[PDB]
Amino acid sequence: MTEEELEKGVEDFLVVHGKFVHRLAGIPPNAKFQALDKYITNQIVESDPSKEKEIKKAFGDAAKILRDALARNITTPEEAQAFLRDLGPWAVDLINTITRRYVDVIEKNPEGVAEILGISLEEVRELAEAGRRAIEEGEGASLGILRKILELEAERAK
Repeated sequence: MTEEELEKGVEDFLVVHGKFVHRLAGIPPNAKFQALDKYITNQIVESDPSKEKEIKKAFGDAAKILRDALARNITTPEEAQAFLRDLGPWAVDLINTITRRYVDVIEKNPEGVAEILGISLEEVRELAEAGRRAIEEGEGASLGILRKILELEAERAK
């Protein structure tokens, strides 16, 4: 696949990934998570220049997976995980890899997340911590990150 085709897959990922995570959280779309989602996805792509086409291809694959799940009655992480196991272990491992990278990006560049989200470095630490817990619970890092963003956003209206 060309660079243009790989880029359109990453663009498709950002659209369906934001819609699907917000569905699992049960809230209307959040502007701050969308900017974080785009920031993190690009950092994952640029993380390894040697595997750039591979990581881009993985995001295009996840876009087709999440697009299928969006058209089906899947509203909880438990239903999402059972949907991935029916696709096969390849889809479970692909989503997990993406999920583990998501937290890594946060921890490796805490200031960039603090600038994008307009929060403190300690609140970024809470964001990565909340992403580690959600992986342990088997509900994805981005869902636990979104839930913590809503809390920080609600707290910071003080």
